[PDB]
Amino acid sequence: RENLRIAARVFTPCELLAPELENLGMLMYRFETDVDNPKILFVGLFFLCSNAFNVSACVRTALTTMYTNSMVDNVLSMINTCKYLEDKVSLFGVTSLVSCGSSCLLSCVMQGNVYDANKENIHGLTVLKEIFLEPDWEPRQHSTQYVYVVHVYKEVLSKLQYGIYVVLTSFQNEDLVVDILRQYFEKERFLFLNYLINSNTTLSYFGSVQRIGRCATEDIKSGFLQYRGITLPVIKLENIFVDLSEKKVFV
Amino acid sequence: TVYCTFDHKLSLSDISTLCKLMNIVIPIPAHHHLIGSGNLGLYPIVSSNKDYVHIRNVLRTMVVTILQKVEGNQLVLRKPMTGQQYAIKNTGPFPWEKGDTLTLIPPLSTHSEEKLLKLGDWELTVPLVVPTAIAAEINIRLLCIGLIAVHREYNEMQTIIDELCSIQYRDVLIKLPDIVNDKQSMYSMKTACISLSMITAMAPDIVRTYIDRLTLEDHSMLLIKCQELLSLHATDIKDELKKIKSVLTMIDQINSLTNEKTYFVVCDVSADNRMATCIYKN
Amino acid sequence: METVYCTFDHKLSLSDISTLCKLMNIVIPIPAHHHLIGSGNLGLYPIVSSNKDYVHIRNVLRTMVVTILQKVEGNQLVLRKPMTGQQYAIKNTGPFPWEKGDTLTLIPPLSTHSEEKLLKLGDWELTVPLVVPTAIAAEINIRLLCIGLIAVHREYNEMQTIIDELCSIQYRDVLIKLPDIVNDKQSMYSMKTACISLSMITAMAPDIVRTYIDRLTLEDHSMLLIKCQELLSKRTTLSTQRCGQLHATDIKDELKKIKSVLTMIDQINSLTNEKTYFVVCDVSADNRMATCIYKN
Amino acid sequence: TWIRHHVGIEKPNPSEGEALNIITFGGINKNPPSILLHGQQAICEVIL
Amino acid sequence: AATLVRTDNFDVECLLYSSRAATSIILDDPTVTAEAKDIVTTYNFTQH
Amino acid sequence: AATLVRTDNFDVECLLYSSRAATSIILDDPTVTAEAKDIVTTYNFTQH
Repeated sequence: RENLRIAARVFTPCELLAPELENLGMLMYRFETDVDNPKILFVGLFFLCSNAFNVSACVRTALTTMYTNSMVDNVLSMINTCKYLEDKVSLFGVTSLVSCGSSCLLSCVMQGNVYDANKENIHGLTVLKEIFLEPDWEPRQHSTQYVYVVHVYKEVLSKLQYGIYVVLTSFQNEDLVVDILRQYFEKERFLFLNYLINSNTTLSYFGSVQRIGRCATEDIKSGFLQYRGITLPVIKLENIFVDLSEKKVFV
Repeated sequence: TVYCTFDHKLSLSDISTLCKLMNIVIPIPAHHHLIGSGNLGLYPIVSSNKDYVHIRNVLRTMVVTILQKVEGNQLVLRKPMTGQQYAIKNTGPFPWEKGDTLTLIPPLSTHSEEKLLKLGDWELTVPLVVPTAIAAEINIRLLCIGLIAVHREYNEMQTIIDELCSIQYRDVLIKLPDIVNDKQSMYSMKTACISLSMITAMAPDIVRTYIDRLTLEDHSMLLIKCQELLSLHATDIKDELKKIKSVLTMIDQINSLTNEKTYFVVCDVSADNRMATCIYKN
Repeated sequence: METVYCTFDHKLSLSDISTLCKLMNIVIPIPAHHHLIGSGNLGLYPIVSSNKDYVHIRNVLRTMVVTILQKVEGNQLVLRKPMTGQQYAIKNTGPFPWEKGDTLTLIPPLSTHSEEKLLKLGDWELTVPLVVPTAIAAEINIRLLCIGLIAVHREYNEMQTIIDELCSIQYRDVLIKLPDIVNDKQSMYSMKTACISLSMITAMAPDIVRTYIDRLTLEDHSMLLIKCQELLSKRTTLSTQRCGQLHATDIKDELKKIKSVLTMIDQINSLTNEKTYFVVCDVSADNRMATCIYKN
Repeated sequence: TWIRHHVGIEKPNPSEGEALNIITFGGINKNPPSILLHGQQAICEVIL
Repeated sequence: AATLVRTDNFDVECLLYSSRAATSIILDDPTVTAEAKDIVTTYNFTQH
Repeated sequence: AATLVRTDNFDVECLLYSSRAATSIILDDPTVTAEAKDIVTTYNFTQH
């Protein structure tokens, strides 16, 4: 037969993937570690949207109660003790085939549409409803939109707080997208023009945008996830041709 | 595949001109399987203020296609896929050395009128294809015209523009007349101004010393020209790495200003250099 | 068409065929002009050590066509060029280990003249760009720039140990020593255009931004004006003492300053970015080859 | 400022030359009026 | 003084008469084409 | 005194000779590869 989708088999300890072992289609992050036995360690999108600053306190504590164990506490401490975020953790792809063994096996899609095998029930990317926004001239302009993930930092007088945005746009051109994003993000940008001089932590930018891939306009549908009864509003993209590109930073 | 239909019968001179014009990128905004006379080309925007940077921004927004197989009034436009090989006929007055990256630029208005199409208050405005080097050169000139025209003098705006505007790249003289001086250069200079302030505040101690140390050791004549423009270090090395990384990122930002997205990558060029093959789409 | 056949000038020794069979998957940059000889315009031998600038090296390595070895015939090299978005296989050349999901890129080889020089067929040799992860590419770029800046510098009694601390890097328990030592200039790469251009940018920035910010703030900008006052006043707290010319500048002077400072950035366009030539999906056993996908 | 205050316009109408000239390209950033009863209206003006 | 002008749009149902055989219609056999993406195949019928 | 050097470009035709059967060539049977697309089905083929 025929497939044409690019996957990767994945081993990750089962503590970190608490609702993401149940709802197929999630962003996954690579977190390299100075500990040599788990050199790479894989991170849920919602697991890092915990300490994202965009998320309100109700949603944050709700998914923290979805995300409370010792291993996750140590990993969040490691993530916070990392200086910046975006090149100690990294974008990796989209979840499919949770196995849930002892050390659980995950397939993950690099390119193409999200399906395990036999092409029944082609899954979709699941984005938290708080963490996305579409800054554009006309929303849902004519047809299919490119989905990007933006990491944006913030500095509340002690430390750095990262923030996870997802933009949906008709614009393919990265220059046009960073030009509309500076118009969206100018305020905290000037706050970082104050901060990055006095800072000694090795970072050089305000945020960075990276393409996930294509979506379809009529395939955006609302909903919620629930794990242990915690209703959590999400916006489910349905069919996604995953097309990763390079990180493009902006100051 | 996007089929174009003009709803108006064309003559044998028109079909001869389109046979001459076969295999050329035309941008469309529509993204349908059908387009007509109204959305084809760049004429449905070049009546609104004729601003070069405005055409450049919406031309960044456009969706590009390739002309193919004109059967009379019907006109095939292939939507060319990512990284595949395609044949392009050129329109920019250039010699087109192979292997360079190509961008897509608004049409620089030559003094001679176009012979492409003019039919019923509708022309076929085709944007040009240029190398990325001269594209970035034009974008430098745009930003520079705004930097000068924010400053105000009398009978000096013309003195800057007539010297600056006529440029030469590969034995070709082009020029860009009637700049409206919109604030487009002011924003796209404003982030440059921000980034140059950051280069000032974040530039290390090694580097502006490195001029004076290099000059006081040795000399070269281009270094003397750079001197004309111009006129303890006890283990802080991780701070030096961070400061040089920040300065490099600011230079990446100001480069991303003047940069234009490369739309084609050339492999094979005909001897006439009217058609060339590419393997790229963004 | 899809592939490319290169023909060597001379016959191949038994050890040379054994070397090609050891190297049966590798990236090879080829220029756009299709030279059918297997000794000219392949492996970038004709570009380094004949026309050396390290901005020219980075520029040409960005612009060359990457093409991977597939099979070695009795006389010819079969070289398949990658299609974007498809899978290929790369045998591992760089010293630094590959892990899954890593973005790969091509840096110029740290060309110490103690290497084994994989082929050496009558004054012609083969040097490949190093396939390396992207954070490493940024780090090696910054370390080489630091060495090229402080190498010209005089009368530091700590110069040998600070060049040692620059040349020592470590990433996932694999150390390498940077060959930019005390300027033997074996291949120092000399980076002179790069360092002069960086110092022209860090040189021309404050007075051009001063000539702009001294103009047109009768409206409330209040987002750039006072911000740039703070930005200029941190680094240069004592601003414009002797004044040099005592503020008699030309419109054409500011024109030339702006044009030069914007030209030098597009000159250092090569050290601006690094592109992800490969995104490795999985890594094979023992870290000797890896199946990846091709991008850019 | 006094003319705008008497004719009832928001005092920050400029935004970096009309949102970097996309309000030169023209469009809607405002919420359209929250209550509506009869649809569309637009009344032009000639002085006499 | 002032001549304020205004336009108003109306919902109008509006009938048509035509004499018989007023215009002729020529039509091809409809053409079938297919585009095989990785998860769907889009079939397209065009008719001139 | 002064000696002045000059490059001059020339287009030269070259006569060519070969023996009775100088090389022997080996020709593949050509293999018609039928590429299918939406409109044009380009049937590219090669000879080795």
